[PDB]
Amino acid sequence: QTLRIGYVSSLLYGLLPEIIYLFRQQNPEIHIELIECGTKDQINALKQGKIDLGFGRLKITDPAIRRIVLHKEQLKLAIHKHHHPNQFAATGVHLSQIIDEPMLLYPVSQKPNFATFIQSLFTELGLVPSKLTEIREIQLALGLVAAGEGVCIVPASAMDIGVKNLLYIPILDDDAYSPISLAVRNMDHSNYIPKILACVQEVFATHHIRPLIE
Amino acid sequence: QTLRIGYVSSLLYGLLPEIIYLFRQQNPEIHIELIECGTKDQINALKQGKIDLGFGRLKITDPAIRRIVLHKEQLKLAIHKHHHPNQFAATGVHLSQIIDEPMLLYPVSQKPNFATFIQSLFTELGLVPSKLTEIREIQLALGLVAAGEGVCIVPASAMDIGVKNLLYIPILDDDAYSPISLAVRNMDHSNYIPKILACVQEVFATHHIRPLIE
Ligand SMILES: [Cl-]
Ligand SMILES: [Cl-]
Repeated sequence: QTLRIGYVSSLLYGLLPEIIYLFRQQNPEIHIELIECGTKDQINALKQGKIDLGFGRLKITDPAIRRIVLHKEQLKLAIHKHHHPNQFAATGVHLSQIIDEPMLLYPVSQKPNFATFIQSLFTELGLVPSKLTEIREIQLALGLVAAGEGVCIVPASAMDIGVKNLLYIPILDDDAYSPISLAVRNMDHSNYIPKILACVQEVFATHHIRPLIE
Repeated sequence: QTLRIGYVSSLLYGLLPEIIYLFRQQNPEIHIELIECGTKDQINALKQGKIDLGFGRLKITDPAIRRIVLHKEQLKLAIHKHHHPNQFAATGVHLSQIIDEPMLLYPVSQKPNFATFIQSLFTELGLVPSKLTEIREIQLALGLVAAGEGVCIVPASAMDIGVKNLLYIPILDDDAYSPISLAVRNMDHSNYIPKILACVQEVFATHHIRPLIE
C-alpha cells in the first residue's frame, strides 16, 4: 500500500519530519509519498484521492473533510537585528506598531493562502499595512529581510531557518497564531489515520508539548 | 537608477544577504531589485539586460560574461542523525562510501544545474549513485532527509537550515566544493561593480575569511 501525504514546506522546520520518520520506522511496510501541496489545495486533493493526509498551516473547512487541529504556533516578526532598536522591543510588538514598515508576505499562489491569512489579521483589527510584497516562499522572504527589504511575519518554528542576522520578536495580538492541522476525508477508515495520530502524540510528548487532541 | 541582482536561494543562508545589506546602506540612492534566477539562466539574463549582477553556485562560463570567483564552500553530506552511526564517521566520508544510499538532488529545473553538478562529481570518479531523486529546492530535500528519505549533499552554509535532527558530515574528495561567483557583462563599466566587490571584501574580512579576489 502507498500512503500519500500532502504538506507545506514551512512545516519542515518543526516537528512534522520527526512524526513522519517515526511513522515510517513503526510501519516499514507502507510506502510513503510526500507531496508539496498548499493548504487550500489539500482539500480538493483529498476529495479526488490524490492525497490521503494533508498537513496544513491555516484554517480552511469543508464538510467532506475532517480537520484535526494538532498545535498552535505563535507568530513572530522577523526583522534585521539592527532595525528599530528602540520601537521594536524584544518582548514583543502589536500589529498596530508595524503598519508603516515594508512587509513581505508569502507564498505566491492562488488565494486563499498564508498571505491572505496574515493580511486578515490586520483587517480584522482595522489596520492597513502600507506596503505589501508577495514573495514566492517563506525562506526567500527571510533572506530578503536580512538583505534589507523590510519585515516578515512567520510561525515560531521559522526562527530556526538559517538566515543570518535576524531577530524574531513575539507578536502580542491574541489571534496571531498559525494552527498546524491534519486533514483527512471524513469517510476514510484506514488504520494509517490513528497510527499517524499516535505518532503525533509520541513526538509531542517527547518535546513536553501537549497537542490539542486528547 | 535601478540595480537588478540575480541570486539562487541557497546563497541566502550565507554571507550574501549581509553583502547586499551593506551595499544598500552605503548606496541608499540606488534602487535594488533582487530576482531569483538559476545559475545558467543568469548568463542569458545578463546578456539580455534583465539582470546586472548574477550570484551563482556552480561554474558556467561564457565569453561575454566575466566570472568573479569569491569563495569556495565545502560540500557536506546531510543525514538523519541516527543513520549509519558506524560507517558514516563525523570526521567525513568519501563519495565512494555513499553510492548505495537513496540520494536527494536539487533543484528541479532545466539542466545544467546543481543536480547535474553533483552527479558529475560521482561520474568523474567512475562512481554510480544507485538511486537519485530530484527535489524542487534544497530546503525541501533537507526536510525529506529528516523525514527518512535518505541523504543529501549540500554546501556548508546549508548546515544552518532549521531542519531538526540532522548531521552534516564533511565530504573528503578534493573536488567536492561549491564556488560562490559573481557574474557580470564583460563590457559593463558601471560603478556598482567595484562597489559591490568592496562590500564583498568588507563582509568577508568581518568574518575572518579571505575571498579568492585580491
Ligand atoms: Cl511559504
Ligand atoms: Cl535549490
